[PDB]
Amino acid sequence: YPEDEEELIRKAIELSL
Amino acid sequence: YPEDEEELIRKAIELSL
Amino acid sequence: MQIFVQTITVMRIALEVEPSDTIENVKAKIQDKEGIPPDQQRLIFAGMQLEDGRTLSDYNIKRDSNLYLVSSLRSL
Amino acid sequence: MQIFVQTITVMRIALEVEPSDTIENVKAKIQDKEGIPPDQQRLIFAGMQLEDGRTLSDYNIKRDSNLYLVSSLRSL
Repeated sequence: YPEDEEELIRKAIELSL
Repeated sequence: YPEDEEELIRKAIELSL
Repeated sequence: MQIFVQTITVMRIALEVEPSDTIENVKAKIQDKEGIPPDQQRLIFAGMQLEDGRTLSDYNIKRDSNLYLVSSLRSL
Repeated sequence: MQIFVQTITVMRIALEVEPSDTIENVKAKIQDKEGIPPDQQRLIFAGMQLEDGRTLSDYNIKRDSNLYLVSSLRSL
């Protein structure tokens, strides 16, 4: 599910800071 | 996992628009 | 050394519904199919969290509508 | 009437590691414990996606470090 995955990755990158 | 859940909800609300 | 991994998992399901189904009903179908307890389920559509006692028609959820669901599990 | 639900599921795991473990290694431990294929795994820490051939020490991942993981599954 590529477009949701990229969004969630971008969100998880944010959460990791 | 309340703080991650609220973030993901907020992200899923965004994705739903 | 113990580390912790916050796993976020994405899976898309399809559901066979009537416009007259309540949100509560839908969460029960998702439990029946996927094992997610309905009280750990937060169903989302068109920018809102959906309330259990409303129907899919209440939210103009039409066929091939795309909802989101955010849940917490202890184990998969 | 068929609707689609994009389910996002959150579960926190703990992992027993050495600083010398590679990222690839960690993804294998997560597969062994949770059944997520490692090629569907995107491990995230301190604002980066982590590369398979690096070690946890390469990223200063210390004990009680909190990583994220984003995966896609077909079924739970």
